[PDB]
Amino acid sequence: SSWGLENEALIVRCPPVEWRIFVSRDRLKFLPARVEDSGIYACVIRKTGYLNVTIHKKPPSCNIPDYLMYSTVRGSDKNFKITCPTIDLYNWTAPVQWFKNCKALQEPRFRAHRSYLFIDNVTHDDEGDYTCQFTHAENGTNYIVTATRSFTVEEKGFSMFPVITNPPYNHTMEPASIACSACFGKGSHFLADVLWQINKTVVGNESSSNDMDCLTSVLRITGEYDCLALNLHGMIRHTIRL
Amino acid sequence: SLLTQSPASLSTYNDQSVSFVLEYVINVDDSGKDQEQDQVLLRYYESPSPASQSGDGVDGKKLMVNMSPIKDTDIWLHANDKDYSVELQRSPPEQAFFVLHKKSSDFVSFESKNLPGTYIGVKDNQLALVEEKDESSNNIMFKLSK
Amino acid sequence: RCDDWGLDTMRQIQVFEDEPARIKCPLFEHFLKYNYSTAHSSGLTLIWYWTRQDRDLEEPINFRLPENRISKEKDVLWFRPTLLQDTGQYTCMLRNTTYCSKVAFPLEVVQKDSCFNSAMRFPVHKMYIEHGIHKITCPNVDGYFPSSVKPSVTWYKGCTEIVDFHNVLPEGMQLSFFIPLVSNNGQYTCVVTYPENGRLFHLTRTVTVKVVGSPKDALPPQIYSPNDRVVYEKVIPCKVYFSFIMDSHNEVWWTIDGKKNESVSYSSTEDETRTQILSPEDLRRNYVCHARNTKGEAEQAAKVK
Ligand SMILES: *[C@@H]1O[C@H](CO)[C@@H](O)[C@H](O)[C@H]1NC(C)=O
Repeated sequence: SSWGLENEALIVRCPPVEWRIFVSRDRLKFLPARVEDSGIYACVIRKTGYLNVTIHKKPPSCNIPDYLMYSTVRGSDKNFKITCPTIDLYNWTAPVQWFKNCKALQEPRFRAHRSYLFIDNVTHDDEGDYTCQFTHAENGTNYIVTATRSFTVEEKGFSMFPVITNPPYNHTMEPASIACSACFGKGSHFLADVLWQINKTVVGNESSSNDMDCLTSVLRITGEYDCLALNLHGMIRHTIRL
Repeated sequence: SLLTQSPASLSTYNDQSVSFVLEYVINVDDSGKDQEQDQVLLRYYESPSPASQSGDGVDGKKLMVNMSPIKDTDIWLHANDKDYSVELQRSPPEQAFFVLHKKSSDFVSFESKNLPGTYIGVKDNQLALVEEKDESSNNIMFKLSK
Repeated sequence: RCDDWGLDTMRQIQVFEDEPARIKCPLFEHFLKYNYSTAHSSGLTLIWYWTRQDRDLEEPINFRLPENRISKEKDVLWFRPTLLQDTGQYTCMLRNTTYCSKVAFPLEVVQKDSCFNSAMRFPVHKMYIEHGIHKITCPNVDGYFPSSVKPSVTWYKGCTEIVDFHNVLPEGMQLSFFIPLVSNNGQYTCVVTYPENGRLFHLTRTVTVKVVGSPKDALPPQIYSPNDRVVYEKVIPCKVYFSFIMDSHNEVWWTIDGKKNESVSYSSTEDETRTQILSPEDLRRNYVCHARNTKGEAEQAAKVK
């Protein structure tokens, strides 16, 4: 599927190529795009593919509906950058113009660089639907292009290389119980696990003065022992013997 | 020596989606909002690389991943030794393992274990093996979301 | 004869070879009640002498070099440009028929590489990670050319020229980091080229950019050990994590019912992990580890049974 607004340029990619509407190398171009040509187009390589293109009438209201927006950007206070979708198919030049809820972003707070928009001092109040607009130049004629995606801002929290609090590095303990605890920072974690390894393979309530996010796996064998902590930063092992 | 498995969707630094197409090839492009994107199963192991600055005295190591589509779990992201491409291929070899670097709060990098110094990066809406360079570091940065 | 204030400093002022350099007579802010304007109004003058590095006598500073290579302006002595021979001990002296005063200080001219490798000592510039857009500025450029002259500025990371990075952009005298990461660490050099009286001049400055943990992740001290799940059944280490904070004095200490080996490890973003290891009736005692930073104070007792 592909979509675009009418009287705007539209250029599409299909997965020795054969297909007002032009074609250059392997790409199909609408300059300008008009609602009549919205259909299903076929591409051949000498082996084929199709996509359904839809051309739309410029939205009546400023709030654009969901079906002409691109994938949502789940941003944070640590990733306040929005990319302009599809822009590298066109022959475009800086600067790209940005809008939020149909209003021009003109500030030092909103910085445009290559295909990106950076929001300084980002806050939850900067959530909403952003429209990039740029120009595609072809044979002296400039055709305009816009794309829209929505953008949210969650307050992240940080992460660190895991730290095992117990058991200690070089220990030995004499119905048996040993707890493996680690802390990973404070925040939201994509992956964070603590586990026990018996002979280097996986086996198969009160806390310290820490604000950090800590996990504990208690190994109890009711009758080399490795304590492992891992996240995307890496994995650390403390080995215990008895 | 498998540690953990976890499904996740892969996006690019430039907010584009990576997809696996039926009759399998890799694709990198933007998608419509609320269009369900493909997922991949990541298997995490202990790599031989030092956790670069795990701290003074701590013998940290980085993790090592291999990736599968959730639709079929015996297909692997495989790095070509002399063709420098990332392709899906059908007990995986060292060509399907990638050392995982955490590069920012939201993006990671996959250095090919089979060919040290080269990472998975997006090239012409595909996956290729490239080098990390400051001007174009965004090539090799990927976001893992659940 | 004169009264000698000794040598103002034992730190060499380092200036690059074959680049203009203005060095200031320290006499006005480090040793006297005066400032230059008041003194010049009081009818006395500032004269200069020096001893070149490889000599053992003092010579008057020669103001008759071709193209006024070395000239004096107000409380400053100007090199246009600097030459390698000028490494030496300089002396500025204020005098009239009634009053004198003089001080000396060392100047070192430094050779640089094509990759800007030199004995120069750069400043370190710390940048909050992933905390808004940050800008650094080419340092020590004021006073070298008037505002009507717009110079050419080029930035390099290491040896490589920066046109722009995906998260770095140069704008004249400033370099912008849109979302600072560890990956942006390194030596950033600005080169400033400007004309003056028909000559072309260059000024090079290198800044070490280091990314440090942001204030938003700043926490009070976190004590990993001791914790309840370790017991000392009869050496106890206190392991405290400190978020990076710019002008903060991190403290970890032990108390044995209220009184009396230190080591520290640094993160990539320069968060600190401090371990202070300490070691009859001694097993009755209550051993408590303390820590403090700008964001708070922590306490944890070790269990000694
Ligand atoms: C885009 O390519 C055309 C040739 O088709 C060229 O004339 C034009 O300068 C390029 N774009 C811009 C805005 O420079």
